[PDB]
Amino acid sequence: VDCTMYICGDSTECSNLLLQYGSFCTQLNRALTGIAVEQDKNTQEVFAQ
Amino acid sequence: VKQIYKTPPIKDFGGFNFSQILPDPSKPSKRSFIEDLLFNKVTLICAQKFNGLTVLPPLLTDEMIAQYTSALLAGTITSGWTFGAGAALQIPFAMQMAYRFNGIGVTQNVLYENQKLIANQFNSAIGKIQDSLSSTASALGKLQDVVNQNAQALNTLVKQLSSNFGAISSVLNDI
Amino acid sequence: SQSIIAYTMSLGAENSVAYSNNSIAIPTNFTISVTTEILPVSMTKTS
Amino acid sequence: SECVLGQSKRVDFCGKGYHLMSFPQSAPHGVVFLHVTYVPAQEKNFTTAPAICHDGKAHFPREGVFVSNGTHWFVTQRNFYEPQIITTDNTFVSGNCDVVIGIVNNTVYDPLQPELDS
Amino acid sequence: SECVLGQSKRVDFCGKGYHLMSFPQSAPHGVVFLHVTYVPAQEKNFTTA
Ligand SMILES: *[C@@H]1O[C@H](CO)[C@@H](O[C@@H]2O[C@H](CO)[C@@H](O)[C@H](O)[C@H]2NC(C)=O)[C@H](O)[C@H]1NC(C)=O
Ligand SMILES: *[C@@H]1O[C@H](CO)[C@@H](O)[C@H](O)[C@H]1NC(C)=O
Ligand SMILES: *[C@@H]1O[C@H](CO)[C@@H](O)[C@H](O)[C@H]1NC(C)=O
Ligand SMILES: *[C@@H]1O[C@H](CO)[C@@H](O)[C@H](O)[C@H]1NC(C)=O
Repeated sequence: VDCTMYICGDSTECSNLLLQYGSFCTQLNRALTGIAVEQDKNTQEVFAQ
Repeated sequence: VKQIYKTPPIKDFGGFNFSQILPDPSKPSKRSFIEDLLFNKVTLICAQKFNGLTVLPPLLTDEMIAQYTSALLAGTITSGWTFGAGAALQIPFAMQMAYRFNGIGVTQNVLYENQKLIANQFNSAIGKIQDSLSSTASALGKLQDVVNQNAQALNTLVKQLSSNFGAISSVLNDI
Repeated sequence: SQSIIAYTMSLGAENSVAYSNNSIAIPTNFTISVTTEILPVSMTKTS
Repeated sequence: SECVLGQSKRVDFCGKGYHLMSFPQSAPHGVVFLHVTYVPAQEKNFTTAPAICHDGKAHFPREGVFVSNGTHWFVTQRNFYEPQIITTDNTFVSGNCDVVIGIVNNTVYDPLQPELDS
Repeated sequence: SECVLGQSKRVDFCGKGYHLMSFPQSAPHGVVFLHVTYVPAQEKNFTTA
């Protein structure tokens, strides 16, 4: 999920306002990427034995 | 393990070599060569004291954990599985390996037929794992990844304070 | 006068197993021990 | 499923010691297991050898270990001291004793002579 | 509990192959297990009944 897009729909002002909040979007994106990598690793370990 | 076991001063295990896994008395730190390599391999640690963050000390110092591991190793070498299920019972390492071979379905006699071959293979495997750990940097990926994740989480938490959230400045006193 | 004392913990009692290439310890008597193991199953569920 | 409905070979799973059986009991939002475990109590020094040579052929215990009460040699269970006279039934033959290190010459009784004595 | 204090009969639990014993080792916030495993090496055809 693109945090910037979901919170702000192609809006410059909303993006500027969110930039002040901090690194919430980066943290959420990192968590989602880690979840996806964990799913891939689970599939590999369960099947590729 | 309730008790603490130590190997005898003389190491005569029928050709088996455990020097690479037992503690080294010479060095001030009583840790094995593999343990020393693992400790050296791992490298945002001392900077974690600025704004209320504190790192509570580990209850079990690395020396105590090393002592526990050494006791487990000595018990396994001198007695086998007996010390883990009651009173520790001594037994030659050759006979312990024979018991293991019987456990995995292989006949006892084979081990006594070429005990030297098994001892040499075990020593070679120990050396091979030592070399692989020395020459490979991704072996300890799990612990380094966990440490990096914790460090970056702490850094993000600290940096979140910089956000002003619409205020003139993030400093409470100034605003 | 008993009081509070701080000390470095001892990780058990040191033991020196009499190990040699031709020595074994075969037990002669046994015991039956009953040990308790507590395991939560559910929790104080609420809505 | 494991400790109660069967015997678990896992170490320190159904309590400390050699698990024999377990008994479940209820408790408020929890369960209690009374793991029964066999545990060796009394030990004793013994002199053991990997195998026994009788007539140039190595002898290995079929199920047990060789021990000695100072002078005589017997074959006993690993987890209990039940010495038995060495016999062809107790131990199985293999190769020759010139290869193994630690083997000690010993005599093994044969029932054939007393059987033919009549 | 299983690999070190005993011989594990589980498959691919204490290292791939017929497990024999393991040697624990400490590490910063972690443990390392050196699982020893018997593995067949040389095979041959055989006529069996
Ligand atoms: C080791 O055990 C053997 C078998 O019991 C002993 O041999 C016999 O022991 C009985 C004990 O009542 C004696 O009456 C016999 O005279 C023994 N036979 C022989 C040929 O000696 C043996 O004495 C034991 N040795 C030790 C040191 O305990
Ligand atoms: C085991 O190897 C070390 C070097 O790696 C050597 O010093 C030691 O002597 C070996 N063990 C025996 C019993 O010789
Ligand atoms: C074996 O003998 C040694 C010394 O002779 C003794 O310290 C040890 O306790 C004996 N074995 C057992 C299981 O007690
Ligand atoms: C068994 O025989 C087949 C065909 O004869 C051969 O391909 C195979 O390699 C043999 N087994 C082994 C372990 O080589």
